[PDB]
Amino acid sequence: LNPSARIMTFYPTMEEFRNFSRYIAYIESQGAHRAGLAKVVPPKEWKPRASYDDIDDLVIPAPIQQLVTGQSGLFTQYNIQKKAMTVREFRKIANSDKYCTPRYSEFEELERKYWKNLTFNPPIYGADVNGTLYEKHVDEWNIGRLRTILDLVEKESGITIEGVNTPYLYFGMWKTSFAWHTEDMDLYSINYLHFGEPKSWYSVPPEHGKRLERLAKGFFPGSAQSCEAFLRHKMTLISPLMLKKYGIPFDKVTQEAGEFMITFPYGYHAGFNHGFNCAESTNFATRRWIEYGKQAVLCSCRKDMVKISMDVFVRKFQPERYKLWKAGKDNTVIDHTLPTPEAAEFLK
Amino acid sequence: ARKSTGGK
Ligand SMILES: O=C(O)CNC(=O)C(=O)O
Ligand code: NI
Ligand SMILES: [Zn+2]
Repeated sequence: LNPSARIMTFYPTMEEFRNFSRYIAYIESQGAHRAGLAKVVPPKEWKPRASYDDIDDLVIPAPIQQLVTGQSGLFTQYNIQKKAMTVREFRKIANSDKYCTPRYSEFEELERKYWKNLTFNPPIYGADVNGTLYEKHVDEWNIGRLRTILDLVEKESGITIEGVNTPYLYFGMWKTSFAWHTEDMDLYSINYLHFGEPKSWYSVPPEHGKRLERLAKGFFPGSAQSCEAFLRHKMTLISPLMLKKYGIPFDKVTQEAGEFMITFPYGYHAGFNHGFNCAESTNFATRRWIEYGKQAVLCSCRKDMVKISMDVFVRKFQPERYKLWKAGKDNTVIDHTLPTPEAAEFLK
Repeated sequence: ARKSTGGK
C-alpha cells in the first residue's frame, strides 16, 4: 500500500471533499501518509474567498529577512525580524527587479538557481501572520475550523497555540525558504496556497526520518550536542543532492495556487517559494497522531517551545494504556506504514 | 508558546 512511499495527489469530488477528517482517513487508506506529504487538488467549483483585491492593507507585523550561510548543500538559515509592513509594501519589494523570480524554462532550472543562489541577496518572508483569508461561511476544509481531535486541547484546557490550533498566513517571495522540520509535537499540517507563484516541497518518508536525523547530526555535530531536537530550530537546509549522496529517500512536489498540501506525523519536509505568493496553514490531528505525540522528541534548549499535554488524548482514546503510560512503562513501537484507525471504513 | 517559522 504505496510501497514506494511516493508523494500522492488526489482529486476529490465535492461530495468526498466535504468531510475533512474523513478524507484524511481515506488518503491514508491509500498509503498517502507513507510519503510524509500529499497533495489534494480541490473540486473546481470550490473557492475559499471570492477575491483577494482587499488585502493590500493587511499588516505583516514581523517579516523576517532570511540570511543563509553555508556551502556544498549544507546551510544554516538565520531569520532576522524586520519592521512591520503591509502586503502592498511586501508585494512591491517581492516583484521588484532586485527580489523577483529569475527567468527559467524547466522547473529543474529554477531548482538549480535556488540551490546556487540561496546565500545571496537575502529575501524577506512575510511568515507566521495570525489570520485567515477564508470567508466565514466556507465549511469545507476551513483552516480556521477543521474539526479534528486537536480541538480537544482548547476544548478541555482553554489553551490556544498560535499557528498550531489557529491559522497562520505566509507571504512569500522568490527564494524564501522553510528549513527541514517535522511539525510541533509531530502533528499533521495543512497548507493552502491562496494565490501567486508556486511553493516547492521536499519530503522524507516518516519511515526514514531517523535516518535523516542521523545524517543531520553528523553534518552539524555542534548543534546536535546542544540540542537533541535541533532540527526543530528550523534553521537547517540540506539540498536534494546531499540527500541523494547519502542515500536518504525523498520525493519532491510543486504546489500551485489553489492546491492543498498535507504533511503527516514525523514527515520531514523543507521547501522554497517561487515568487510572490500567499499560503494559509495550521496543524491538525487524527487518532493515529496520539502515539506520535506521546513519543515526540522536543527541543529543550529554547524557552516556551510548543509542548502539548498528551494526558487528555491517552485517557480518551487509549484508556487501556493510561496507567502504563503514566507509570513510564508504555513501550508502544510506532509502525509508520499503518493508516489511522478511522480508515477502517475504507479498508472494509 | 506559538508556532515559529524559524530562529536565529
Ligand atoms: O509554507 C511554509 O513556509 C512552510 N510550511 C510548512 O512547513 C507546513 O505547512 O507544514
Ligand atoms: Ni511544516
Ligand atoms: Zn533546541
